[PDB]
Amino acid sequence: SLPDLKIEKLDEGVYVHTSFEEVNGWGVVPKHGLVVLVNAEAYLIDTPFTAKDTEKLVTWFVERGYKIKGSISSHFHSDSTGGIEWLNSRSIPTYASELTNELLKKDGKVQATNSFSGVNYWLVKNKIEVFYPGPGHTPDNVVVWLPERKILFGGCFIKPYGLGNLGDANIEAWPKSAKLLKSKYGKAKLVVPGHSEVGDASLLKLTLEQAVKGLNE
Ligand SMILES: [Zn+2]
Ligand SMILES: [Zn+2]
Repeated sequence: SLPDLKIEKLDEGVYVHTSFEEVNGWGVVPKHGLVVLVNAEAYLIDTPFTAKDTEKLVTWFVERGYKIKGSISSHFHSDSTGGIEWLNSRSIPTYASELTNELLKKDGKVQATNSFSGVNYWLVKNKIEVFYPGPGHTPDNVVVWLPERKILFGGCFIKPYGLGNLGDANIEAWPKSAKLLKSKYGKAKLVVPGHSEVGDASLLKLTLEQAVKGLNE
């Protein structure tokens, strides 16, 4: 019996959703995503692990007068993509990078309906920016920038306390990717990691340090 899905307002037009998975390796793991409001429309930044929690998340927003316009998954792991099957089945548009969709296809997983490539991709012009810093936590990890609030969703790329599971990681590339990310979004007010507490721009520096330290060893 996992903890309940949580939805908490972070800032004007921005909510953090927290869902939980059981893992023999630590135990129960929280995963943070966002919901971003754009004029009575809602965008999912990462899905919960499960169809059920994705449905609970959509319904919470639909019952408050928001149309779910889309989801974007920051990387191929189930903690960002677990909801894509359900969203596709409800004809809610799903987004992931060409790299993410290729990794989903390789692993026998259902793909996002819409894909993008390049360093920069606007999901919503001037409101929701996707940035590819390069390989790190996974080959495909992207971040999501909300320029109006200076909020960065770093997702599972942001690892200020330790790099965690290296199974899909590029330890050689991560320091370069993290250097690029810190340069691009050094002015971030809020950085939202995948698996630890919301913080300021310092999580970018801490991530860089862990990536450097991880490569050295
Ligand atoms: Zn991951
Ligand atoms: Zn993760």
